[PDB]
This record gives sequence, C-alpha cells and structure tokens, in this order.
Amino acid sequence: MVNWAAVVDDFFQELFKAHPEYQNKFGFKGVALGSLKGNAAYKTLAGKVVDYINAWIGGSADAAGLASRHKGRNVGSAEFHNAKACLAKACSAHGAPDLGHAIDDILSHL
Ligand code: HEM
Repeated sequence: MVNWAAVVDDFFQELFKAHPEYQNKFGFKGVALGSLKGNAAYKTLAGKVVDYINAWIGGSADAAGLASRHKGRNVGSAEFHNAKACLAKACSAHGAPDLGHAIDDILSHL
C-alpha cells in the first residue's frame, strides 16, 4: 500500500510550517508541530483527510461538499493552492502518487 497516514502527517508538517496561522482554525491550535501525532483532535482530523484521499482514489470523493464545508470555515482558494503544494511535497517524500487532480476538483468549487 501507500502509507497515506504518513503522507498526511507530512502534509500537515509542511502546511503548518509554511502557514502556522492555519493551525489556529483547528482543535489542535497552539500544539507544537513536533507533538501533533500525540494530540487527539489531530488524530481524528488526520484520519478524515486520509479517508478523503481514499474516497478520491475509490471514486466516491465529494469535492463540492468538501469545498462548501471549507468555505464554511472561511477557507478558500488561496489556502487550497498552498495546500496543493504541501501535499505534492508530502506525496513525493513517500513515493506516493500525486494528488493534484483531487485538489484541482476542490479548487473548481472555490
Ligand atoms: C489537501 C487539502 C485539504 C484537504 C484534502 C482537506 C480535507 C478535510 C477534511 C476531510 C476535513 C474533515 C471535515 C470535512 O470533511 O469537511 C477537513 C476539515 C477541516 N479543514 Fe481541511 N482540507 C484541506 C485543506 C485545508 C486548509 C488549507 C485549511 C486551512 C485552515 C483547512 C481547514 C480545515 C478546517 C478548519 C476543518 C475542520 C476542523 C474541525 O472541524 O475542527 N483545510 N478538511
């Protein structure tokens, strides 16, 4: 398998390194990056992102719904363009397929 859990962990390391302020929107606001994996709010959230990736791969991803929910948190195109870059790094680091098309689908609804 691809270890998508590991890809997602590196995604968040990249994301919050480049944009620490994005972490303020989550239940793990203020938690040291190096300790995120031990945080309960983070574990649940990371699991859902993994689920979304597996839903995209499996053909059931709802990009319109995901976009709508993110707009509902005042998260928009600029943030998802930054996420796209961080996710490409995380995928590359693990020899995982690029997920750019999945992010482009979300971006099309933003
Ligand atoms: C690769 C890009 C991203 C993916 C695949 C993704 C996916 C998800 C998923 C699956 C959830 C779980 C709830 C739901 O399904 O709506 C979620 C929640 C959330 N996302 Fe993202 N997201 C991405 C980028 C971002 C970015 C850049 C931000 C910027 C702050 C963000 C902010 C949030 C917030 C605030 C929540 C809710 C957290 C909570 O309920 O406590 N997302 N996201």
